[PDB]
Amino acid sequence: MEHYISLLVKSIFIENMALSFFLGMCTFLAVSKKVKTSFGLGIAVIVVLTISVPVNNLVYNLVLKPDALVEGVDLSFLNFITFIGVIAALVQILEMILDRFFPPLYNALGIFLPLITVNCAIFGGVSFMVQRDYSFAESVVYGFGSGVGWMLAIVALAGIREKMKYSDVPPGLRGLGITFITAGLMALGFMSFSGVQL
Amino acid sequence: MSTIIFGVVMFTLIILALVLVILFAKSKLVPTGDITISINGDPEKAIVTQPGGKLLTALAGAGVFVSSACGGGGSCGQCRVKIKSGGGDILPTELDHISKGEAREGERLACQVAVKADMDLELPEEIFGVKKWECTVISNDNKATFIKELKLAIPDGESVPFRAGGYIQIEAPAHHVKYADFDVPEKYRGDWDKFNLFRYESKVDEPIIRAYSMANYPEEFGIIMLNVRIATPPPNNPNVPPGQMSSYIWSLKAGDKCTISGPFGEFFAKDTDAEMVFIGGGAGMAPMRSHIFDQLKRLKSKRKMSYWYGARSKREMFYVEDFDGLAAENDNFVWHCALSDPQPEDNWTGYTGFIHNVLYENYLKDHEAPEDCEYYMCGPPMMNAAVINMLKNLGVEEENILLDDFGG
Amino acid sequence: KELKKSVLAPVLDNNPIALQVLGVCSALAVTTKLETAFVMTLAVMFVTALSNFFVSLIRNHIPNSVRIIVQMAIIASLVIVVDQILKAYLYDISKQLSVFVGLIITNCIVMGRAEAFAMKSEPIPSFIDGIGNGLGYGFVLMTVGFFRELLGSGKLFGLEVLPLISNGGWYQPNGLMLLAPSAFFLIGFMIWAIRTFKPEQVEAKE
Amino acid sequence: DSIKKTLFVVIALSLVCSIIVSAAAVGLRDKQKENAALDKQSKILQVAGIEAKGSKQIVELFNKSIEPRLVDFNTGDFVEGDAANYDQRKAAKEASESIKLTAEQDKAKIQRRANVGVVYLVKDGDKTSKVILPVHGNGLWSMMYAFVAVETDGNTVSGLTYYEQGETPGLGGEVENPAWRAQWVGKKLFDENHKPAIKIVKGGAPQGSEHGVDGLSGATLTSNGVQNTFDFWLGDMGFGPFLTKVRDGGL
Amino acid sequence: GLKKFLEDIEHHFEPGGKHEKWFALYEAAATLFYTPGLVTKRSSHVRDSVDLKRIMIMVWLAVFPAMFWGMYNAGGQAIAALNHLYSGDQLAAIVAGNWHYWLTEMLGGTMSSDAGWGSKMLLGATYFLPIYATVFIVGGFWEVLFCMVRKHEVNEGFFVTSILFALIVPPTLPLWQAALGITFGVVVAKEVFGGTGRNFLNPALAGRAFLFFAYPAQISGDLVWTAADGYSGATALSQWAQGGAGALINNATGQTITWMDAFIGNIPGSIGEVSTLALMIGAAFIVYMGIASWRIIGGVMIGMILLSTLFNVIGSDTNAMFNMPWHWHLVLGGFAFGMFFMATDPVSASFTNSGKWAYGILIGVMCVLIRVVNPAYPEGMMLAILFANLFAPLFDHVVVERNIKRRLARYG
Amino acid sequence: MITIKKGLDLPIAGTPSQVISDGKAIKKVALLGEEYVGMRPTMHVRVGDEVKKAQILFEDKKNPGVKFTSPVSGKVVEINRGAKRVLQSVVIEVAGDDQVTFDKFEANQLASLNRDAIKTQLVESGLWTAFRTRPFSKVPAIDSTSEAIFVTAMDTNPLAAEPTVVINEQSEAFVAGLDVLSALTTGKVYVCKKGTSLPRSQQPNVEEHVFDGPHPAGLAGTHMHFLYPVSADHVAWSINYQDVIAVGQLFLTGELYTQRVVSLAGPVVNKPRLVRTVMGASLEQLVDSEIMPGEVRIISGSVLSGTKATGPHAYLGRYHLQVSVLREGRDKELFGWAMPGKNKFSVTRSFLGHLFKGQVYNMTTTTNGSDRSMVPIGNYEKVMPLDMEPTLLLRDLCAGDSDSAVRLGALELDEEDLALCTFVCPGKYEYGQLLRECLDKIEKEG
Ligand SMILES: Cc1cc2nc3c(=O)[nH]c(=O)nc-3n(C[C@H](O)[C@H](O)[C@H](O)COP(=O)(O)OP(=O)(O)OC[C@H]3O[C@@H](n4cnc5c(N)ncnc54)[C@H](O)[C@@H]3O)c2cc1C
Ligand SMILES: CCCCCCCC[C@H]1O[C@H]1C/C=C/C=C\[C@H](O)CC(=O)NC1=C[C@](C)(CC)OC1=O
Ligand SMILES: Cc1cc2nc3c(=O)[nH]c(=O)nc-3n(C[C@H](O)[C@H](O)[C@H](O)COP(=O)(O)O)c2cc1C
Ligand code: FES
Ligand code: FES
Ligand SMILES: [Ca+2]
Repeated sequence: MEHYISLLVKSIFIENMALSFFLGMCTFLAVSKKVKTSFGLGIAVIVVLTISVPVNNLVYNLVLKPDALVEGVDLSFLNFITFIGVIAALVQILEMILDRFFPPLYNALGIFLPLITVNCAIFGGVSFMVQRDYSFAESVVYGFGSGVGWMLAIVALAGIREKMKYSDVPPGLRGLGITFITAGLMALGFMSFSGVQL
Repeated sequence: MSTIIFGVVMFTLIILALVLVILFAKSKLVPTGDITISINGDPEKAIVTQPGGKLLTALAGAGVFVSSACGGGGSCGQCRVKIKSGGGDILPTELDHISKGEAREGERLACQVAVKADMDLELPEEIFGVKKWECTVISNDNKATFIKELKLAIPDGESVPFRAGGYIQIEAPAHHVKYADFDVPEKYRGDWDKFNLFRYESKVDEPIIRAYSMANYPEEFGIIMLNVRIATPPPNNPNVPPGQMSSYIWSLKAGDKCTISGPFGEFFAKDTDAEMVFIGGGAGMAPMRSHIFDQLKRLKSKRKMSYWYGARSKREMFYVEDFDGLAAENDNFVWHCALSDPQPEDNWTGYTGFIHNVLYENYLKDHEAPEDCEYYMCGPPMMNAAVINMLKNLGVEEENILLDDFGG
Repeated sequence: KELKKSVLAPVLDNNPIALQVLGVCSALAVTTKLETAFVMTLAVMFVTALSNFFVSLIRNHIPNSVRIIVQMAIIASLVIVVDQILKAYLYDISKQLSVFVGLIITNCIVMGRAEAFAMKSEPIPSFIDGIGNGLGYGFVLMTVGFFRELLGSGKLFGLEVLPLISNGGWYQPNGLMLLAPSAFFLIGFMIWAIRTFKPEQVEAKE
Repeated sequence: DSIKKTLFVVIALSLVCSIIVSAAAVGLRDKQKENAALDKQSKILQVAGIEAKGSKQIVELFNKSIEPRLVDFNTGDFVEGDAANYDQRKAAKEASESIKLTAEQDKAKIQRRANVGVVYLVKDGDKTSKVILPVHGNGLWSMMYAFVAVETDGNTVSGLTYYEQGETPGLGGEVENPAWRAQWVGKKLFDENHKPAIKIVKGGAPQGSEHGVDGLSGATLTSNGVQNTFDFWLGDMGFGPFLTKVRDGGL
Repeated sequence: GLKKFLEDIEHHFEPGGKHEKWFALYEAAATLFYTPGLVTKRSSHVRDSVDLKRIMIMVWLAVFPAMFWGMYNAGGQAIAALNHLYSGDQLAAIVAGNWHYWLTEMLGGTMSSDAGWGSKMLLGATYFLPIYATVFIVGGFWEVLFCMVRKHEVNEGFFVTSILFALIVPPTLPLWQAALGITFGVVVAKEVFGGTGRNFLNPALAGRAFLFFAYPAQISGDLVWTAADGYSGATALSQWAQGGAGALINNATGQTITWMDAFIGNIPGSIGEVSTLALMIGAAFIVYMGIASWRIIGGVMIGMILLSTLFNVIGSDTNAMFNMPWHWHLVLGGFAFGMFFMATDPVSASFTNSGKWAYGILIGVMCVLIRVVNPAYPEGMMLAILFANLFAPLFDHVVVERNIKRRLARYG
Repeated sequence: MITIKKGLDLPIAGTPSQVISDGKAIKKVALLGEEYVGMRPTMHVRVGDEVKKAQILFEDKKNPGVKFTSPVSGKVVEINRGAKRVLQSVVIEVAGDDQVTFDKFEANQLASLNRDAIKTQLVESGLWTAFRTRPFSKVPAIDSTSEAIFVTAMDTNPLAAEPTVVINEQSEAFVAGLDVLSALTTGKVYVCKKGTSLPRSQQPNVEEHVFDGPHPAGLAGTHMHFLYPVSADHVAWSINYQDVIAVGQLFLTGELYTQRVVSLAGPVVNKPRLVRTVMGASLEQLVDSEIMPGEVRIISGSVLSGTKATGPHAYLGRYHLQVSVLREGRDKELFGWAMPGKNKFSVTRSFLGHLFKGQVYNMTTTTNGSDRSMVPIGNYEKVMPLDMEPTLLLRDLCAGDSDSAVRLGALELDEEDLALCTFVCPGKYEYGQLLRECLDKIEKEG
């Protein structure tokens, strides 16, 4: 239990997918207007990551790993296509569930569900799992922790942007520039965990 | 070599398996059924529709005169209906045309409401009463340097159901027309040397649609009369094409085919005792004529009316005979006009400058209670600005100012 | 003739990163060295242009159900070939780029353009649009990389221009220019300048 | 569209893409391997003091002047195997090819040591002039790897090179500074008692000393890492027995 | 007459005047010397006497004992280290080579081992004052530039930012580094957001973080905390992290660092942080006046005590930071300074009474956590405060959502 | 009992002596058009017209059927209009004693009258404007009802009159008005008061609730928050004790009762006391020879929430029961912001004044400082007793985010509820204006 707790804590804080690895920045910057919208997007990302990482682990270990399928034959060059296809299929099925017969929560999220496929955070998490050679349980835990960390970062940014309703940003910086500066400051704050080796 | 074969087969199988999984999941997670679009409606009025797409597409396919104006453009905002069951959630882009006080009653824009499940429609005030007619030109007579009046003949002894100030829709096919085809008299045609409009021509390769207001009044039975302005290129870059259907309508003459549809209007007059003030310029005389004739002759009530008009020069004013006859038999009405640029042949002796300044300085400056009157307005853009500004500086509230612009 | 207009508009008028928010992760990552930034720009130009070309070439027959699957197939194939070529001929830069070569697949510019333009246009126009978007992306990346590399190591393309105190010179490098937070500030100030010279891009006040 | 046409289109596209992808991925494998090997060969040639530039010159001089060998740490004598392709960094983490270190044994904080390691002899005809030892240990931010070239007396250092580190460029990154790496030449690894004697001394070494080298200025959590690296890799768990064998006779 | 002069020169800055573009500075001087003389015009025809000028001058006066003791202690530590290292002609040659030392000697002081508090504080002055002047001038340039270009009223708050930034840096900071740090803190962290009352980060710590991560070699290590040429000595937190309480020794004098020494401030470090007693004396006044948040201070203390006691309980046989008690965490590093003067910035804290407790608890927990389990940095007060600045809005949001649910239940 | 713990009793000088005396003779009265929220007048009189008491003067366009009537018999002399011809005041010159009369009933018949008859009589007499609706503080529509009518029998405003002294003279009228309100309400009538005794109505649905503590313990907003929280679908009506006396007199004698008992007090008033006056009296004539020499400000109402009575507005407000006069603070001090103020008031403890407990201040109209942004020192939480987030709500109002202000609790407030927050603001903001702006938007959009 202690090992998995350490892994989850590391994934959430010491290797924050958004503010330590800087992946997913397009949607992280664009959809940070409202706290609840960011919350829904973060929960969707959590589901996608936690379902994608273990399946990719299984596929890689059973087929793509060198000598896994046939001795002397390695198909490691199919890693990118396999990962992207699995992620796309999972996201398509989840959207088919959401914008349809189970829970009409699709609406508010709108056009970002299709963009969850090209969210660099999920692909980077799968790549990091492949590099680190995790087990299946370690996979599940790492995916869940990475999703939780990304959701936390996005929610914090949304809260800050909601607080900025009182601000007086110059006209040129109003919009994207001030958000970029705010994200940089948030990363500066998150640099407190750099030296920790959990 | 073996690695190549293994990679090919593995690529193919992985992609095929993912595609098969997606298709199988679709068969369960999408209904793939059929639903009926319910209407305020009688039980057979419903429309059968497989789910998918916007709601307005099924109403248009069923031949219903669903509300729409300005050819759509995603900005007209006239595509609103009321839905009682199944309306779903409002799309944020609707808020620019629907207020918070109106959205809570279930009013939705037909463009945005997707037909994804069964719904019930309370179509407003029986839109089914709208019709379209095939029609013949009675006359197309010029009246000003850029204004012409079109007279129209309803078939089978019918008369369009309308109230004063309403408008009808007009459509034109793919057509080519040139300014040399026009039949404008020289008295009006001499002023076109400003841009040498005789050089100009226009053409379109697919049908278009616009709307026009009606210069007649409800008890002017059997005909629809319109006032049309020849849309000319703007002066800053006058090399651009002229008005596509303005030119087409300008070229028609007596006996030619025409079609009309969509009798509509939100410019109806309020039913009160208080005084009425009509103000307009240029081509805006048609709704004013409609309102004044309708009130004087149909309603017959003894209210107080006034009409103010602005124009460029004296050769731009018409309907003087009609307004003078109305005034000669009704003391409740009076008409005044002013000229921005009275020309040497005008021999003008009346008020000059823009009509808002004339109105304020001569009538409203001394008015006992200007906020109690009703102001109907339609005219050039700077009339559209200045009249509203001057009225609002006198304390006149919005609910007493009614504006009918020419579609922005 | 709209060739030049299409190639040049994304540079300033419709920039991939500074108007649309598309292509930001790689901009934050690979812009600590001009060689990596330049190679990344070339790779993105290549991939976007060819993916647009092919997707537009098969736009009429693509099944609607699995269009994203086939589009990802095209892009992933192109990126895999690019990765093989890089590891074969530019091993050093490839070892430096690391995961971000594979992440070209999830670079939002490629799919944004493939969906918005390639599905609706002809092959040659799609190719030209991909070239233009890649040029704008490269403009942003090289502008950031210049400042970051110069002020963080005293170098340009590995060429010493500011002698370092550690090497016996006078310049002391700025350590923050080698960390991710610097890219955010640089991009923000660049957006500020772009919108100062192009006021029509200013966002309306909420 | 029909499911028949959907599957046909997907299958055809998959075949077309996979053909070229697999062909490219299989045609360049040998060149990728060559690049990977030459990167390592260049570093070894550099630490050996042999100038070389270009793939041709590197791959010629490495073959004609260097000779990889396998060494058993527990006994400090040579072992049979394909030394030129041995992957120590992988054999160290595999359960059957390595051991788990104990807390009092793991001075370098590596947590595992491979059963057999690789060393590179430097040749002059058939005479051995130097032996290069790959060592590593944990710094403050990363795991630091290095090559140390030791003469044939088993005591004298001929050069040091840190070829992989992730410390701060200005503080801990000085392990790659040529001025600091030039201090290691001529230093003695062992004292009279044939015990580890390398000392990273804080504040600078007393000039003329045969064991002390200057610590990294403002960087002690990294100098400690270097000290632990050498303390572990000159001990019984490292190249201790092998170096004693070299000293009393070998190569 | 200053009063008549200020009101007979105003026409040069009125619209259409010879100096219409300098009205900001004119009004700043005029309303500094005299009160505006304005009146209420809409409602609440009576107003409280408090204003931002007093709110800021009180905080500026609160750090005066800390400033003076830091000056004295910097001078004393430098003199002790110099006399420990050198002697006689070598010491004379060292003194003649540094302008701090030979200026101290010229102005009447002595650098010998028997120097008094006057010479010690003079030597500390020759270090503190240039940094403060550079910080103030450089930051005020940006403040005035932004406020003039945007046509705002130049306001206070930089008055406190400059001094707090100048008191939290080692006595040996290069002046150009100080200028860069204050530029970053004022511009990037505050002014781009609209100025005073409209940022979300702490402007003082934002610049210090810039220096910390951009030039770590001048704000860390052994060579920066005692302004003695050639002296290299560790400080309390580093010595504890190395060898527990048995490693707390003052090399310059060979004496043991005791809790009483740490509490008074007889230790090296940043200029103004050292004196916990002086910081407590200063903070008591502004907490009594209602300017600082006792809720935030109590939350910080609660978090510190809880986490430090948990570490003491679970223990560790290798990490010596696991046995440092709460009363030792209190007196070392910049914990007291940060808690009293930098964790209480009203604009960067939570705007809810319930959120302030959580904000302080998070700050304390993060400070102790960085100190103990992060090997790279011996202290983490500024990093903890910057980290909690990100999550204060979330605490406010949670409290507000609970309040809104209560409202919908028709009980609020 | 409800005990308010957070608030502020302002220690301004010159408190009235709670004894009623006759005031200066009044020759002019007026109705002020801008003190009625959302009113758009339709004038029924023009200069030179002669009016009877309770005769209509104008109607509200936006509130159909509501009639505003003359407080006295006389002649219209002025109809003042400001920017955009907005009505400022209709001034009547007192002459004669003619009046419009109505029906009268016995004291024991009032509890069982018909609601429609009560509403008809009130609207016709023009006394219907005494009521106000929370939210939006507007006159109720004549076709609407409410389940909670709040009577305010306490007054905690600075220098305010003591309601008990006034009520003791009109016990029968007060009880009759309470009975009429009980008949008029669908639910309950809440009589909010202090701990002392008042005449009691015997009706089962009239309740007495005792509130304790400093200001704002005496505000109808606080009473509504603590007894009947209001929202978009739960509106409550607010009336004060003197208007209840007027209602009782109306339904007992058939005549509009326009007398008042107001508190004339302030630092510059020679003899603070209660004075008998008439509705909408001329303050300039009321304060004649009552003030010390110099430049002063006359306020219709409290110094916390009142209208500067100069020019066309120099008349007593409809909902105001006091007149406050204080000096104009236009002096400049050398380093005044840095002085150890013994004579300076503050909620914070930065000045020496708080050490002198029981001290009384000669406050003026100075703004002690310049305008700044909001630095949340925490002053609002010391003076807002309601269950709200003061800092966040005020920041929402400043930013103009009406949608979130409604959630945070804007609908429950009035301009008078934020007077203390405006008072204790170090940034010198004025929150009543912002609250009215946001409420205007909320009302307009529906
Ligand atoms: C309810 C309603 C009632 C109306 N009633 C009347 C009425 O009674 N009488 C009347 O005359 N109109 C009326 N209109 C206006 C009319 O319906 C159309 O708005 C329009 O005036 C008809 O012109 P068109 O469609 O032929 O030309 P359009 O093609 O619609 O006009 C296009 C214009 O844009 C210009 N243009 C095109 N490209 C450029 C360019 N690059 N740069 C600059 N300029 C350019 C063209 O030269 C031309 O002037 C009414 C509109 C509405 C909505
Ligand atoms: C661009 C034009 C040329 C540049 C200008 C030339 C260089 C400018 C630079 O030397 C600085 C001065 C600027 C300070 C700015 C801001 C300060 O925050 C203002 C300030 O402390 N105000 C006050 C402090 C006290 C005394 C107590 C509260 O009262 C106040 O009002
Ligand atoms: C407000 C404040 C915040 C500080 N924050 C840090 C920090 O985050 N990291 C750090 O290494 N030192 C920080 N310091 C400096 C240390 O407290 C201390 O002065 C320095 O590390 C040398 O003393 P020490 O090593 O014994 O802690 C801070 C100082 C102050 C006054
Ligand atoms: S580039 Fe857009 S999510 Fe990474
Ligand atoms: S097209 Fe008319 S509102 Fe959408
Ligand atoms: Ca090993």
